[PDB]
Amino acid sequence: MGVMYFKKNEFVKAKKYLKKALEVVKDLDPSSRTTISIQLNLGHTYRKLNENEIAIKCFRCVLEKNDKNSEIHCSLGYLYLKTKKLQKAIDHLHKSLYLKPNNSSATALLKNALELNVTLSLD
Amino acid sequence: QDKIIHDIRIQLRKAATELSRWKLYGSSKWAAEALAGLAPQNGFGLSETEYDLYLLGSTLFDAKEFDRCVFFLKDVTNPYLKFLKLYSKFLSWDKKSQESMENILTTGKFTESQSNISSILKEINTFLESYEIKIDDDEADLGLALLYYLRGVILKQEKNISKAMSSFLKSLSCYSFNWSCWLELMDCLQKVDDALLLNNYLYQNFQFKFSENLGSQRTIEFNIMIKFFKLKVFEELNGQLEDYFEDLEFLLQVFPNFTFLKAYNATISYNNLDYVTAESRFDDIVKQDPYRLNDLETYSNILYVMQKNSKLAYLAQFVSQIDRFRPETCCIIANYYSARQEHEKSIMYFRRALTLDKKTTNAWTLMGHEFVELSNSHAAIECYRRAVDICPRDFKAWFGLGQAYALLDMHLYSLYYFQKACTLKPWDRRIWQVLGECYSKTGNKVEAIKCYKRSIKASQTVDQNTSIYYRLAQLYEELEDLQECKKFMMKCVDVEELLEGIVTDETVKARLWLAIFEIKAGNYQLAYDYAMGVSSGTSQEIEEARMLARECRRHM
Amino acid sequence: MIRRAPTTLQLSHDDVTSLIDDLNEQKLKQQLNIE
Repeated sequence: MGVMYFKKNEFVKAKKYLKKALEVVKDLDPSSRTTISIQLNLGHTYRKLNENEIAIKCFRCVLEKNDKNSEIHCSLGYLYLKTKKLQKAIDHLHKSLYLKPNNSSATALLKNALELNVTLSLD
Repeated sequence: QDKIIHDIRIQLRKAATELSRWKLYGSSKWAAEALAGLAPQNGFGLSETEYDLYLLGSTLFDAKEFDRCVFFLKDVTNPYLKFLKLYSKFLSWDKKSQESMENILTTGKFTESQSNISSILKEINTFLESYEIKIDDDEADLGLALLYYLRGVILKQEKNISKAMSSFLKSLSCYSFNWSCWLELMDCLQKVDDALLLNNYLYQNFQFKFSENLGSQRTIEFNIMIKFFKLKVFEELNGQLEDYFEDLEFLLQVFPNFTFLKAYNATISYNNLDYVTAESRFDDIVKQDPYRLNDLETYSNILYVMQKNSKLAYLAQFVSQIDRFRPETCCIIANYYSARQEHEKSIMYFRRALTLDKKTTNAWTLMGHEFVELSNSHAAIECYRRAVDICPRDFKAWFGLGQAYALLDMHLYSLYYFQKACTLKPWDRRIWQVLGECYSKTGNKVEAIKCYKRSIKASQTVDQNTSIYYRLAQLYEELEDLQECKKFMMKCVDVEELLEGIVTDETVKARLWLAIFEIKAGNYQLAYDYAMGVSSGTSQEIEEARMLARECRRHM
Repeated sequence: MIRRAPTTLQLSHDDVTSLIDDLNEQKLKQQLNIE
């Protein structure tokens, strides 16, 4: 249902129902494609909602729960590129392309990060 | 000294035996060796019905039948016998936990995944939560420290470094004098500013459990190997040293003829690029302990720079004579083949050494260098990558990628790789200059000067600065600062006087451009003076200078 | 009875391209102020 309400671009009832699902399953299902999926989806809704702060923390906790995942690294790199933290996003991008070969969107985002690194002149 | 040395002997005897009892070879090897350098207390919490299992578990581990040990201890409610099963369960998984990509390079064959440790980590958390006495207060003993240390290393496997520090520091508080625990603490830093922050934690927040330890050892500053901790951190990464020289002296007075200290002490010379003093310090160790093979690849690395192949060949012969399948033996032999320009065969022995530990010193990086000379340029860049993943503190691993990508047409990748290595070793003169040279492709000329001007200052000797002076003028030519081009290209002309008139090709272009510029400025007499200054070089520059000289005379 | 992978969606192409375009806007307009 949270995915369903995310699809119609409502972004409020989706968040509410996904949060309700997560509080229902706080105690059990620590892993096995249920907690990972719900938390990743909630973070994606927050990202589309421009509330990037809590999104950083939720994506980080998902990443520390399970690490071999290209999607989490690509989304975290996108979140960092939304802010100005290119130093901490290029490593995540490189790891994402290490994990999965093509990742065309990740390649384009990383290339844009490269042009940013060229442009910036930080000490 | 006085009773302080005597108090170390008794307690160090403990760390040598109990650590060896519960199958920790690496930690006990250091502690037992420290007894020889230094100038049967028994007790454990066990019952007769449970003591047999420890004998059962220990002897199967010694026979290297790892997995059967796990089954025979399927249930164990002992506080710290559970560690022995869990340790065997961890290693049984690790030997088959080889990453697919990394495996192709380390073998060349060219042909349940991780959920075990997830259950392994959860078991430790479940056991500790349901255990009678936690880490808090003056409770706990040696056994619980092993559980937390084992919990910490599994946490580092998933790169949960932030929580890994808390586990390791918590284990060391319960039981000190465990060397293997601190080695894993080294790999958690991967940064410079946290080390002082971690140092602040030890000086203020950290506290020892005086119940287990002996007298004058709960205090941090009277502890002996907290100095060993400070010694190790400030050699892996220099940064800013705090009391580094003073505490080193005290540790040298204690532990006479301790080989590890001398090897560490002499390694400082290699890190300072003082090769002549490094060999003398290394040689004394060889005489004292000929059968010690640890950190001998550094001896081969130093001899490689000196290119003393005759001396190096005998070292390989001597090393391989007594042992032929330890990682340092194959690494030295692989280093030998490189000296013979047989870079195509050095990979084989580097490959063999890696399959022994798969977490070595900088043997991954030396493998990458040998590929570069073969112009593969693609095995090397991925071989260099593996060294980054294991030890992100390695200067050479990052530099190899940036150097390799410089040959590649896309130089934009090399900027980031050089930037990381720049923070690790800012003191190197080469990395700043190489970063600036690759950074000129970016088109942001302003930041290159800040890098370029730092390269000359860090380059020490002035004679090598003549080459980079010409690069400064060339970049300034891209901007409307042709006057700034003159002053710096004048500076390299002055260095020629300092360099006893080497009149190299770099100043040949420097002299001709200045005559041309002064001619454009109407200063014919001045430009005529530098016209005869180009008395050597290629024929074209001689002809052009004479044309400038002929031109200048007409206008006078 | 077995449950398949629950539906999860990642970064599409349209939103990442829009961020690329906006990112170009902000690395294009500031150098005009500098110049």
